[PDB]
Amino acid sequence: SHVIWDSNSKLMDKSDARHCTVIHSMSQNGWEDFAEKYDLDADDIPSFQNP
Amino acid sequence: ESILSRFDADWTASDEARREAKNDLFFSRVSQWDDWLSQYTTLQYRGQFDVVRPVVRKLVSEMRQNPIDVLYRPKDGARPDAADVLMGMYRTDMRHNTAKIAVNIAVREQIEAGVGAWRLVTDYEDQSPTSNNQVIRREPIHSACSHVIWDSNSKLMDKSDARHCTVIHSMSQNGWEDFAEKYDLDADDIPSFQNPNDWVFPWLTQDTIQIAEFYEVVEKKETAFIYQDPVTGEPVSYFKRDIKDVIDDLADSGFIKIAERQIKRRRVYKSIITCTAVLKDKQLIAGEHIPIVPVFGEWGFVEDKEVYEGVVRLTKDGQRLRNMIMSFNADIVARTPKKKPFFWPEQIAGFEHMYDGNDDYPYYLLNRTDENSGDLPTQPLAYYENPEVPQANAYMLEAATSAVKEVATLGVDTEAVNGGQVAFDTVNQLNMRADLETYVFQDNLATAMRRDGEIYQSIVNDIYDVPRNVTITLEDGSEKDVQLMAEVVDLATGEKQVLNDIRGRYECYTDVGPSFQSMKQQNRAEILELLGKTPQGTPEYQLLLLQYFTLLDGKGVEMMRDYANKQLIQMGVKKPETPEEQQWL
Amino acid sequence: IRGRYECYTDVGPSFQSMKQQNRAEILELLGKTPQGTPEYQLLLLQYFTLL
Amino acid sequence: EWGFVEDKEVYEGVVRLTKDGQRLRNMIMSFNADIVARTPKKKPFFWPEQI
Repeated sequence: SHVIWDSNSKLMDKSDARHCTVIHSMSQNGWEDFAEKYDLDADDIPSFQNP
Repeated sequence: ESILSRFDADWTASDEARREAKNDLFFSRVSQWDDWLSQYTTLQYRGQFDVVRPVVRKLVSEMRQNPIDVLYRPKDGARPDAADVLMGMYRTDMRHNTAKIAVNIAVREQIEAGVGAWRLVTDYEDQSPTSNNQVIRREPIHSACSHVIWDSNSKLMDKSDARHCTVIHSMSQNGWEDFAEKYDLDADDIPSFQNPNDWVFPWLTQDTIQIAEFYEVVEKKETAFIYQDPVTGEPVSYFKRDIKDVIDDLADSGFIKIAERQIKRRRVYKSIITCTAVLKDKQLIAGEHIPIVPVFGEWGFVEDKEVYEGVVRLTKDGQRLRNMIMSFNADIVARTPKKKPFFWPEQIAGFEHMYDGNDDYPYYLLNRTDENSGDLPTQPLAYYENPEVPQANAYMLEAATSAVKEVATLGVDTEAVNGGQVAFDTVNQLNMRADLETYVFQDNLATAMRRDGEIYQSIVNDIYDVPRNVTITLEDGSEKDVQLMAEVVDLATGEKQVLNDIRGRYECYTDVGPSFQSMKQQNRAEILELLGKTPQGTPEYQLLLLQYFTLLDGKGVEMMRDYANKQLIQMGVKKPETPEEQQWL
Repeated sequence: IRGRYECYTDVGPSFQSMKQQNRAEILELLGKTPQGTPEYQLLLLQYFTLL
Repeated sequence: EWGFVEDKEVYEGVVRLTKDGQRLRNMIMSFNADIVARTPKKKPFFWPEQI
């Protein structure tokens, strides 16, 4: 929906930047095993492109 | 207020109360009986209509087309012949099948209402623990209809994470029986929740029967074990990532540990999840692995809304409107005083003798004179009402028939090739892959091929450990070679309950191909249609002998297993998985 | 001792295990057993239906 | 594998013909459903002198 990325898109090998556009979104139940990454302040008070 | 976390995830499931509960409200109403409840000035006779269900029940015949009768994906040098009870899960035969026939009604809740789940006799079954070879098949979950559906993930399941967070089963005053196989405590809390309603509530349900049990929440079994920190071993570390590389070399010859994995774990526990109620006590379920039966349906979503809208998306206004036309035809006879043309009946109301419907020749008196008028006809022939605009409606019906028919179109096929395989029947094999995992996931006690003398397993071998002269069967006689004559007959190394990654067992799982796949069966089914794809010639006289049997074990076929080809063996035979017979050799 | 008995539901196709199923498919005629000399083994014996 | 115009672009669907492709079928819906409420009582009337 909110992710539109213009970079390369052609060669399946991608000799280009070698990084897909990385965007991850879920609901507040994402505690899960996700506490196995980051979890210091656990909220950076960000927001991303919500229309 | 983080002392309760998952509870406001119940109140995150409050997002489906004011939005998606209307959705499943209609999902029950649009596909079953009435639809639109506004209720303003409604017509008299109603309530036998339906004309909803049939369209799906024919299509779901396709659902019935995928038995496939799977076997174990045969191996190369592994011949589990006498390995017997292990992989004989599919020899469960007629042993117990039971509830399977309910899966037909399990085709209804995937469209109509929120999809349910499947019950299991709780873990280890207490009905006749006679040796091994004990199981039962495919028991469903009650209800899961109008009350609550998941907020968890709703993607697809890899999930070494926490999975299948809830079990809630009963509705009745009689509902006390389900948990009776546990300590069955009597009448404590009885909370008030789960209140679907339009807030008018003309009827009465104060009924509840809601229980919430989940045994170990966020049990967080992981590895997360580090040591050998550089200086003094600062506490409160909790190394956060599973990947290990850069630490491959640090201290050169510095130190050694010499200890196995012995895990002493403090447990942080918050609550057994519910607001005011804590009941479940003293017993917890299962273990590392996840036998859990319940499976998934097929629904899409992006934002909070999650809908797979049914096959009933179509007929709507081609139904109610034909119910409304009873106002434009049947209701005029109620509006009109039933067709009373009267031109100069000077006697006003109908008299008893003249009109009962009786047959009267004269119908005597008519006198055409009146007050001062003038002489010219005044004609009633202006007809009052006539039917108006029948044609439009008449054709409206055909147009509606086309519109409602249109959604029947998927993969239209008569016969032969170019079949109709589409999502639904392919994606519920991911629901039916759960079968064989629910069975063969792990077996701790009896995997034993030969009786091992469990955990005492040395058995008889010790004779070959003696220094002095050692022998073997000698001097022939009546007793020469009998099965299980002493050689070793024992297993070295280690076989223990839940050995996990060590191979030899876990290799047996599902196939999921087209209708008939290969035990040997692929080759004979590629004949496709007609006939004549089978090679010919003289050699298949002598090569056609054995392997063309699809009977396997019949009734009287066991006669021919030992004898087989015999007399002139110098051509060679298969000598199949049992080469039991060597004597004069 | 629930569950150990010799007779329970066989539910499946209507074919009968006594010299039918191989030939009991109606619209599929023949051809699944081609020609052979040693098939005497199956020819000279197993074709006898005595019930 | 699709066509292109400039930069990266608005997505061409097969639904671009289906937007108004339904067209005016809906106009036969205009004469029936709720608009009898707009019509005040088709009046069968003549010689009603009841004052």
